[PDB]
Amino acid sequence: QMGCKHVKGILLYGPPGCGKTLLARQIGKMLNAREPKVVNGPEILNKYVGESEANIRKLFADAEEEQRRLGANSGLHIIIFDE
Amino acid sequence: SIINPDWNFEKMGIGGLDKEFSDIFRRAFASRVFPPEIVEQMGCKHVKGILLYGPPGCGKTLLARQIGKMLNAREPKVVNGPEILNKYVGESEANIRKLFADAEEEQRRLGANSGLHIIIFDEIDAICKQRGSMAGSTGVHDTVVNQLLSKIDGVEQLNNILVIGMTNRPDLIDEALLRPGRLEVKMEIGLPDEKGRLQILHIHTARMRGHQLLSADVDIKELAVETKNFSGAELEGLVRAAQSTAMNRHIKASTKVEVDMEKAESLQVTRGDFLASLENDIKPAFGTNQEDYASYIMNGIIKWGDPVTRVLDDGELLVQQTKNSDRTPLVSVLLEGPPHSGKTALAAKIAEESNFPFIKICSPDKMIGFSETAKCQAMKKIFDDAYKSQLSCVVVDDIERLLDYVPIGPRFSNLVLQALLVLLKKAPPQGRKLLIIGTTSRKDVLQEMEMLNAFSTTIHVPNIATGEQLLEALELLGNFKDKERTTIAQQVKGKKVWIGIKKLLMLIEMSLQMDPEYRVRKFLALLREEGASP
Amino acid sequence: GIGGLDKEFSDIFRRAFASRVFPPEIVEQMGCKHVKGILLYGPPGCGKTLLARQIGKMLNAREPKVVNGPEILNKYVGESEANIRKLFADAEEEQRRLGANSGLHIIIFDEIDAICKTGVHDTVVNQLLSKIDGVEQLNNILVIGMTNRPDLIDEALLRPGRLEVKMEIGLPDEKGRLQILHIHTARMRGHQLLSADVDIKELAVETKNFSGAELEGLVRAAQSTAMNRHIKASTKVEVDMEKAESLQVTRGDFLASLENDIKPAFGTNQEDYASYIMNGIIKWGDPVTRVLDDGELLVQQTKNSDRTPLVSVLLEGPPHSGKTALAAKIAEESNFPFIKICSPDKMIGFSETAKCQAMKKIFDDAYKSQLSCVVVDDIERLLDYVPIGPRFSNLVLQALLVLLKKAPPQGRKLLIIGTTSRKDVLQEMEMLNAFSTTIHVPNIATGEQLLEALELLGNFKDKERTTIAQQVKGKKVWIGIKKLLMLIEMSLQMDPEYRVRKFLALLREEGASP
Amino acid sequence: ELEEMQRRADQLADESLESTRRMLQLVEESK
Amino acid sequence: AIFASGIIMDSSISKQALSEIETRHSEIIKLENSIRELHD
Ligand SMILES: Nc1ncnc2c1ncn2[C@@H]1O[C@H](COP(=O)(O)OP(=O)(O)OP(=O)(O)O)[C@@H](O)[C@H]1O
Ligand SMILES: Nc1ncnc2c1ncn2[C@@H]1O[C@H](COP(=O)(O)OP(=O)(O)OP(=O)(O)O)[C@@H](O)[C@H]1O
Ligand SMILES: Nc1ncnc2c1ncn2[C@@H]1O[C@H](COP(=O)(O)OP(=O)(O)OP(=O)(O)O)[C@@H](O)[C@H]1O
Ligand SMILES: Nc1ncnc2c1ncn2[C@@H]1O[C@H](COP(=O)(O)OP(=O)(O)OP(=O)(O)O)[C@@H](O)[C@H]1O
Repeated sequence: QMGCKHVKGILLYGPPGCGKTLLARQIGKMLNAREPKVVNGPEILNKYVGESEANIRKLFADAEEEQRRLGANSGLHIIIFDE
Repeated sequence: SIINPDWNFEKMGIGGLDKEFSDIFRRAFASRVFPPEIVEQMGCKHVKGILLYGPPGCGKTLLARQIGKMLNAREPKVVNGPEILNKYVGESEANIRKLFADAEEEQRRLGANSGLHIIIFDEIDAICKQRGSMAGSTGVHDTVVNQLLSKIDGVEQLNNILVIGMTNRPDLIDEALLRPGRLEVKMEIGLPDEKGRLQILHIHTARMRGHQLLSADVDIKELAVETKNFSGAELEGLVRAAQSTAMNRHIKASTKVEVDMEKAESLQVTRGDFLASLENDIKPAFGTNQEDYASYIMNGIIKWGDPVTRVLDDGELLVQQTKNSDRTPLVSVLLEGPPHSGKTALAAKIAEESNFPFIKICSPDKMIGFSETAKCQAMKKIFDDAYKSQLSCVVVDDIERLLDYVPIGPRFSNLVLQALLVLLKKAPPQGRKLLIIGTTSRKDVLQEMEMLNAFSTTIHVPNIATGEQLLEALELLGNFKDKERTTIAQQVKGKKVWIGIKKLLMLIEMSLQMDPEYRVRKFLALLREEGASP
Repeated sequence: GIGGLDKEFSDIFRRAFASRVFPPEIVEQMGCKHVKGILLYGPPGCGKTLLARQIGKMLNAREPKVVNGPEILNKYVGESEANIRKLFADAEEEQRRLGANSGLHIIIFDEIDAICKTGVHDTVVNQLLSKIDGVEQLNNILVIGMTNRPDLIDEALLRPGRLEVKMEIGLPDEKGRLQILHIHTARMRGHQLLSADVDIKELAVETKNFSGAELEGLVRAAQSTAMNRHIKASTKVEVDMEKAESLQVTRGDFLASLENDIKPAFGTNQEDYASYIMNGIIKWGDPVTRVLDDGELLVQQTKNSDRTPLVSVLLEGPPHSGKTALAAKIAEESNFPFIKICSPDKMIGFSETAKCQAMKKIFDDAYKSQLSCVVVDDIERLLDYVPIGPRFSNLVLQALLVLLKKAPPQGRKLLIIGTTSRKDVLQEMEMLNAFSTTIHVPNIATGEQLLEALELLGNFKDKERTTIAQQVKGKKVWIGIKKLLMLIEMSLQMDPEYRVRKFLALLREEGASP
Repeated sequence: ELEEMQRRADQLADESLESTRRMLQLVEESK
Repeated sequence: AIFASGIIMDSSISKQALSEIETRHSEIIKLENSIRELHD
């Protein structure tokens, strides 16, 4: 009825040694959803032209497919960007 | 016709883009209004270029998709970023040709009655780059640009394609292409106003009013006035944050996630939540106009004698003179007085009392450790910024500290002095006005350099001289009892006093640290020690 | 066909056709060289193509070769050089068949900078250079190219004997541009879609830095505005549908459409001088007449002089006496082909080197004319000066002293005017000797002059003027014109009754004597 | 996709070589 | 430290090495059948 949209972005920052990667892990484990994806730094870069973009696009394929298939009543997919 | 019957201004929910939308419609669909007979009689070509650019959070994508929806024809084709580039050689040109092949074939088959097709480009700057300005690695970029240029307008010409592109860095686009016939119309999108803010807020609050989810204490006009320099995205985020804050008031956490299931229909949003969200959650991103006055005015202003009123009246008179005059578009004055007299506070108050659209303050506090050339560039940039608006007031405080002046030698900087002298008599462009107010504490030094003559006039800012002023200030502060006040008076009436307001405040606050039995004597001793002055 | 290049046309004729008329035998025996290198650069348009065709047509040669941009380039390698050898195969065959007197081959390039300026670029450049000039001799090669970045060409093409002709393209004129507008609008004129009240003559006259693209764009904007006149949009997509039978476009709509849609691209320059004169000049006394007469005498001496091609004058006076305005007025009245003004405002924060470079550039630009006048104002602010020390920049002073005694090329004149408010400082620096003479600009001395100036301004009525004269006539006054206007404006703020008292008090406070 | 097509082309080339060898052997026997 | 890394564009797949390779082999079937019949 309110016609509101959910937030889809969180950023954490601070000096070294306080608990960012613990908070992220706990948040990922808390939700009763599919296992989250993880990216370790610039692990998506590649040598052959036009492969980094394909790697980035492959991340969101499942979410788009679920949205298309089950419409609004769909699950939640978590993506964790490290560094 | 080519326009869907459902078109309507409200249905798209756009904000303060009335003029831009009207211009777009006029210059991109007018030729499509009259029947074929008249347009053929004119025998004129059609528009084949549209490019929308502006800062983030403006609504380019929303406008583009609304325009696409409004058009009644085949589903417009969409390119989602730079996905055209592929590794096997020759695939970028294949895809770009495959993009227009359907339109080419349809127009060829249908002759001169072909339908209208439009393609939506997202992140245009990614694919097209200046051919001359580029590395010599491989040319998967130059070939794509050349193929696109040939396709849009080559040997064969087409009149059923319109290119629409959204970008954020217009200078990165290639200049050789943005010419008539390919990209002729180019518009600039800025920031909405209070009217647009009100309209946008109403658009986003429609559902709650429809279901009466907002309490009567909500005032759209007051909210719009409060938020300044915001954007549509910021307004939507603020509304969402306020809704979330209001909704959170029926959740118990840290033990078990539970909700009433019965009080959920008693939810409402108040104003206090709106201010809380505005002050704690949202913060403006596009520049700012928060000329912090609490920092400069940390204790307000208290009327302790005529001089404050006289200074305020003189400032008001000067402001009126500059506002309602044309023979002297540039007018400036100088504020000077003994140390610790509150010159900067009075200057800031005088500047704030004016309702000029653009008010800025330049102080050395920001330039700490800067080189001997950065200061000139900063002042030039500030004065250039202040030139744009019709009316503007600039306050230069602590002049003596802006030249590095020191009484040994003496030493100072010539370049900054020359820059300030030149910038203090350059008249603004035609049909504009400007005001400059300066502060300082050494009239003789400025006189020696022959810079005081440039200023039109000066205003004196004296300090407490008589005891009766001290008693009035103490009464205004209300930091003593009747007996203590009488005791202090019985001594101060003996002779005269000379102490600035800031020094007086510091002395009283230092004296307030002793026990009640000794506060008065310590205060008197401190005043006597510091009162050694004419 | 082409104007403004008659002498340049003769020069090109001598450069090109001088070595071609002679029979090949005598030239070969003597050993003379040939001219086969031409390059072009200028504003985009038909002028380049017109010049190329005019040059090509006169020669009794076959059809020239024209390439539109990087046509040779392809997706793969080897295509760029495939056409180069095919084009010159016929030239080589003709050279080997007819010998020395072989049919001329002409090559024309469009936007060659795209291919000549990463193996593709250098390979193409090397192939083109080898084909144009190499071990094999080609006596029938003519090359013409048009680019907007001539200075970016490779060093190899700059070798002597490869690029011997330097030329610049012309600019649109009033009659030619009028013809272009006529050809464009012939369609509407035949269809009677243009109102008879529109004049194209003054419209073309006022155009500055407008090319064909700009013309077609503003024409299209005018057509769109005419289409909109009948339309009733901004409320719906429905219109009258009846007024279309009668339609015409007034010149006002043309101006409105073309003045807020497009603007010139290739820069925009103007000689705006009103910025230095905000309130004109009012004759408040005799000295201004004497100053103007002296300026006119100096101008006529410079114009008619033969032994002294360079003459300089110095303007002197107290501060706030109106020196820059008088110099600007004199310069404007001089009516010389080239006039420029150098002020410190344009250079804020610039170091000594930048100021010296700017002064040198401005003087070099002024030199190239036949006769011009240059005015420098606020000399002290030009070479930063401070009474403490004292301190100043020596480089700028030396540059000024050198430039104040340098004659221009023989057969040209020049005039220099300087304004300043410190005679003693300049005299101590040993600069006042260079200037030929000096002029003075006094302030308001007698109260009668002040009353006359006030009457000319017309800001006070007779009743107040009588009292002011009675109070001030019995005393001497010393006030500057700019300060006088500032004081008058300040006093005008208050009510009509208290103006006199405040004005008199302010004048008394500002009063001073020499 | 493309790799499968290249593998099929290589297999076709191998089959062509085998056919040529069989042709040569058959003609030799026929002699 | 003037230096720069590089990006690659493969070509080991040619879309024109599938036309001739397939057309070339399509004609030997008749010859093989004819020679088999001749030998039989
Ligand atoms: N609030 C906390 N409570 C308990 N452990 C904590 C807390 N903050 C940090 N830690 C400790 O942090 C360790 C993991 O490192 P952590 O994820 O905090 O580093 P980080 O913030 O990712 O550092 P970096 O800036 O290098 O990424 C764990 O062993 C955990 O004990
Ligand atoms: N004038 C406006 N009227 C209505 N909504 C607006 C307006 N300006 C911004 N918005 C809001 O902006 C949000 C996103 O708009 P959009 O996607 O066009 O952003 P954008 O300008 O494309 O961002 P970016 O430039 O970073 O790509 C929408 O939810 C919309 O409500
Ligand atoms: N009537 C008043 N006029 C000026 N300042 C006042 C007045 N009443 C109270 N104050 C206090 O005086 C304080 C003086 O502020 P501040 O230190 O900026 O003074 P300043 O004279 O501009 O500085 P300084 O002389 O130390 O260079 C202000 O913070 C304000 O709180
Ligand atoms: N007869 C006059 N002679 C000079 N100035 C006049 C005269 N009549 C009116 N004026 C006004 O005097 C103004 C003085 O202009 P300007 O500020 O350039 O003076 P200046 O004396 O050369 O400058 P400065 O005081 O900085 O040395 C001009 O704007 C002009 O409007």
